[PDB]
Amino acid sequence: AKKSVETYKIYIFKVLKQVHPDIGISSKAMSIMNSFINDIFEKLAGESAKLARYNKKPTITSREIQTSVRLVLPGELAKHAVSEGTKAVTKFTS
Amino acid sequence: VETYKIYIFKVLKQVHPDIGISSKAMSIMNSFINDIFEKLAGESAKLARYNKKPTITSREIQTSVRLVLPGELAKHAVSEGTKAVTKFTSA
Amino acid sequence: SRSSKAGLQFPVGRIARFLKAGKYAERVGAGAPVYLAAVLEYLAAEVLELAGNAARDNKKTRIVPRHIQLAVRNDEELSRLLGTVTIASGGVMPNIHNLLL
Amino acid sequence: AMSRSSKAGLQFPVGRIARFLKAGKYAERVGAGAPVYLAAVLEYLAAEVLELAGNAARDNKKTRIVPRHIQLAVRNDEELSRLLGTVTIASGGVMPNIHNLLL
Amino acid sequence: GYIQGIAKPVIRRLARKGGVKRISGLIYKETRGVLKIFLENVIRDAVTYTEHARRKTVTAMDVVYALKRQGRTLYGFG
Amino acid sequence: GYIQGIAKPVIRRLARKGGVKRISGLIYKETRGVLKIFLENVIRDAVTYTEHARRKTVTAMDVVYALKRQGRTLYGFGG
Amino acid sequence: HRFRPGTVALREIRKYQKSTELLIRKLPFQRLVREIAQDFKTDLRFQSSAVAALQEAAEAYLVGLFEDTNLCAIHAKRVTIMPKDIQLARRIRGE
Amino acid sequence: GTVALREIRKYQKSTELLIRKLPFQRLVREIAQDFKTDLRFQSSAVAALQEAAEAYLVGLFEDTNLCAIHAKRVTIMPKDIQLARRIRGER
DNA sequence: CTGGAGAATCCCGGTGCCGAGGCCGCTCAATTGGTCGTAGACAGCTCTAGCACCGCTTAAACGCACGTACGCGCTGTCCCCCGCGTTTTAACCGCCAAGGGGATTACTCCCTAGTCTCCAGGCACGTGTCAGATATATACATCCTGT
DNA sequence: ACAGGATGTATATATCTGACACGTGCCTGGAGACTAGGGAGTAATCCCCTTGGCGGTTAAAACGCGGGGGACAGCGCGTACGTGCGTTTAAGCGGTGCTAGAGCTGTCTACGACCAATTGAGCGGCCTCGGCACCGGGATTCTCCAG
Repeated sequence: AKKSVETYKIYIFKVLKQVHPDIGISSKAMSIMNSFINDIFEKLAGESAKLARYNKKPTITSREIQTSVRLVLPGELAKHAVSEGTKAVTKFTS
Repeated sequence: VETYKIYIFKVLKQVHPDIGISSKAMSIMNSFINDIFEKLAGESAKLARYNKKPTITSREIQTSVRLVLPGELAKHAVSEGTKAVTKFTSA
Repeated sequence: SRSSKAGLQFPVGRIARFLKAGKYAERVGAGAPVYLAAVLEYLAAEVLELAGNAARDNKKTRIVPRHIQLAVRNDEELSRLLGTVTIASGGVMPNIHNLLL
Repeated sequence: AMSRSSKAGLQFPVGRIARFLKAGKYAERVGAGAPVYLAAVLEYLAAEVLELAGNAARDNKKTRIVPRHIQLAVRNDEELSRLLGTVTIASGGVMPNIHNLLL
Repeated sequence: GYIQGIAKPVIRRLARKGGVKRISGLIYKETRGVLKIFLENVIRDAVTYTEHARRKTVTAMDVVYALKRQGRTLYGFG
Repeated sequence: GYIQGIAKPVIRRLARKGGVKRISGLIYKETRGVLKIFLENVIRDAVTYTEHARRKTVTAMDVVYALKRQGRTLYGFGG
Repeated sequence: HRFRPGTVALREIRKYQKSTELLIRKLPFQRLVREIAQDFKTDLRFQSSAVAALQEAAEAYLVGLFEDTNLCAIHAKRVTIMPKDIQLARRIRGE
Repeated sequence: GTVALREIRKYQKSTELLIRKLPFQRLVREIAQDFKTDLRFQSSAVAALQEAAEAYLVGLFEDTNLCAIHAKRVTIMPKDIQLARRIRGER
């Protein structure tokens, strides 16, 4: 057996089949999308950590993630991402 | 509010005995020290994270210095760090 | 599962574990991983939808790095987000200056 | 009770730097050698910048370091300029640079 | 708008500080446009930082952090 | 050194990729100089990363991190 | 009358490269900053140090932009900078 | 000057690498020989280096072409590359 | 400018490859249920510092005259790179073989987290003044116009 | 190219001045000693993959010979931008006045770290076959040049 590297390939494939019913995706494109997701996640987590450090709060809540999303993603992407996150949290807490 | 003003003043009196430093220059030096320390600490955190080790030793700081400071600054800083750690361990 | 509750397709639990293990903060809220997963899902859906449109414009049914490069560069806000990013084996945008012709 | 700064021979706060490393959560554990090394590096950089600024001040026959002198010290030395290429210094002005063809 | 308050001689002095020797008549509009874009970006980031901290007073540290985001670090303001 | 091994038609094809209609005869030297400088920077960072881990084999992750340092993030090679 | 070939331009270049104080008028710049911040969040109050920091950043950015524009304009064998010079300097920088 | 435009279209339409693999590998190994002797490169590492170098060179040539067109010329020249590097802040 | 005409281009159809998509173990991580400690939500207080107005000075913006320098178009010339045919070089594919080094496992143990004690270095705050600016009083280097 | 004059630029003095160096008080985090527990270090072992080699093609770089277009220097004219100079006009200074929210403290609860038990979601491997890279072959479009 060999040690495994945890990646988002399954979830990216699920999303692709959700938006485009028939279009597949090659290995290189999947790797590019996985690296893109990892980089965006790292940027958002880093900005949330800096925002928590600046105000001395040790906790990362949905509010820090929302502020980090507004900081990093520009314009309409930020607005849509904030709306999606708010909808997800609202559905989750119920 | 904790800043490096006293230590910066001590270093300045160590290098240039007869020259003082104004408040604006002291604030600039304090911000520069904070920024360099933040850069080095962040690079050492990334180095520890990539190799999965949870400990920051002198080796991580040395590699971070070599990655951040350029050229002769990196070489002299590495020499100074090794000298200080060597003196500290034996005393 | 939390992903089933929030309706997301992304691994909320895995993102929470990444936030905890990465030592980004000493504590993590219960709502933060859900929000982060929703944002990641939205971004991935946007880029994959654009890439799929580009692929269908090229009479193909398999996304390739060229299609993702075209989708990223043609879209404005994504290009602004990925300005410095280099996509391996992605080629360049077709661009010939007016004076050259 | 000799402080760790005295043991290392430095002048910078080794203990304070260790506290900053631990509190910032840069890593789960911080070695005992890291704060001394970091204090030495910071002290060397501060000494270099202050020495260059003091030389600039003595060039202008001023005995007090001001932001203009720090700006001159940073932008003259090549390596420090490379390290601080994008850094803006308040009230520091700019370097004198007039192109040949404009004369 | 209030952007017109930036008079011509101010831009002339700024350019002379940058080494320029002659300035065309159409530069002035473009300089105001670029200045407005830069200020808009920095102030938007500062306002996001402030709204995060539940304050209505944009402080110097918020502007310093907003500049540090753009890779244009400012020294001498904490 | 071996930097001269980069053939001139390769530089011509690279320039044509960027949308250039004519190339002066002296471009083929400045391009080699700039390429060598960039490679030297990236390889220096990658070699430092590798020496930190004690390995003697420079992996793809080291080069990707080195590029990410210079603000030239690379997708499609992991990380 | 007197010397008018452009000598005063060089004299101003020397004088303003030697100086360090702020150049942009403080009150109009404060009005501009408040107007820009009006859109993003209504009824904002600025600390004076924040306005000063914004002014310093704007001055540094404009000085850098004009240095690059001067390089571009001299590159084209001209002396007088033109809007296309600024547009090129911004396009190359990749802001 | 038509074949130039034909090549521009053909090469902007393509995705594969243009730098010869073996000479570039020799160059990379020779450069790394100075920093650390007796190194062994993974094939994927050399591929990543080659892709980064190609992307950087293509970007530099795009900016150089912009500078050359700005001066009402078509033949890019070394001064164009030097200016494009100076403005970018890389030099 | 206007039609051959040749080279590059795309459209269509057949071939064969091999990488994408699915299914089978099974493992370790996601989840549930408590338990406990505390960071944070919320209310309340104090007063620092930001906003607004008013009157006076005058530094600096603004409008205008003007003339000179510099931008831009046009011309002529030569040189240097593009196109292309040919020869020579070595990149590259395909296979083989070695062994150096990366990836785990196991044990030991040395070092660092956590805790209690103690107190002195570090920060806030009164204090004096000496290194900073400032305007008048000459001395000196530099550009303009004419010779 | 030289010289006289007008003009910025610099040197030297008293004259004031508040930012900085200095001294005093209080406190919390740094240093030390103790404990334990697990990450680091070292050694061993396996085998995976990277370097080196060989050999034959054969893609393709190197070289070279036209020649054409375009880089560049030169020429001129046109106009607009820099430099005064008189005339506003708000910036800047201070002083007052009000109060919004910065900043802090104090409770007390809802929320997250943390322990274990449980089990299935995801990951590796192992497959199969259809989308696509490729290759002719023919129809279509573009560049070029004699007419």
